[PDB]
Amino acid sequence: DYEIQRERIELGRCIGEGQFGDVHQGIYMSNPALAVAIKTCKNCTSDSVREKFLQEALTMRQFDHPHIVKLIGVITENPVWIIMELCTLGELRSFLQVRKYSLDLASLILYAYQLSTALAYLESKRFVHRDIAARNVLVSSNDCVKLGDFGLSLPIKWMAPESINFRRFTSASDVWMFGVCMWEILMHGVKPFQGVKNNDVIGRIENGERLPMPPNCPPTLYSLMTKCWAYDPSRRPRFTELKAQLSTILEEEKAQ
Ligand SMILES: CN(c1ncccc1CNc1ccnc(Nc2ccc3c(c2)CC(=O)N3)n1)S(C)(=O)=O
Repeated sequence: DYEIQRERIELGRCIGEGQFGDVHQGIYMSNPALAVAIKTCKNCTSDSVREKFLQEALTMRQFDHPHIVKLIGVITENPVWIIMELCTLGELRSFLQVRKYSLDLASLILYAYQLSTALAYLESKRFVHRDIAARNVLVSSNDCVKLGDFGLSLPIKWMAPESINFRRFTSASDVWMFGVCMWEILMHGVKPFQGVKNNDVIGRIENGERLPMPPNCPPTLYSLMTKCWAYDPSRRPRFTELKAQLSTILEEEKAQ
């Protein structure tokens, strides 16, 4: 029973604007009072809007992983809300931009590794995400990030060529996106292909061009990104190998 009684929720501060409405921080008093994120939905009086909004809760219900945000519950009477576990430090991109000169390279590699464990878990369940990007990752603590959006908010600059050309989204296309996400992390939250028009990305990729090696990115990590960006989907690694390779890279950086 994921249905939460509204009297147990104490709506707090607005922390952002989601695709469906404002997102707030709050308190859920079950177990002692716990920190929660509350997604709201401006137009959920409409059944069509409500179904799309609440699909993220139906999807998240299925998962249990240390690096995937937990669904606490839903309130399906107007105003409709989705209650999730709060990642108190917020969005990964802003976190990386603000903490750029204080975070060590070991921390950036650790974030890529933790995301790879969540994605290996989703791969083990045959779940295809379709929207892997640093904008969908949240920060729980200085040493913990979580995949935090399954709403499906066109992200051309992150998409695998087969996704752009044929609308095909598979486990291999998620690996291409994860490569872009790793580039974003190592770039301290800079977006891929800044200044380039969406319809021109396609052409550069076809021409064999890829995102350049971020400054101070270990060459082993960049080589791993280039493997995620094989044009042929069948040539991209799976998450079991990405996770193992990232663990080695992380330990090599920790040793210095
Ligand atoms: C930012 N938003 C998001 N972006 C990406 C993914 C998910 C969310 C909102 N959902 C969740 C779920 C769990 N924890 C948090 N934590 C949090 C998110 C912002 C912030 C603080 C915590 C503290 C703060 O200042 N900002 N948010 S958004 C654009 O509004 O949908």
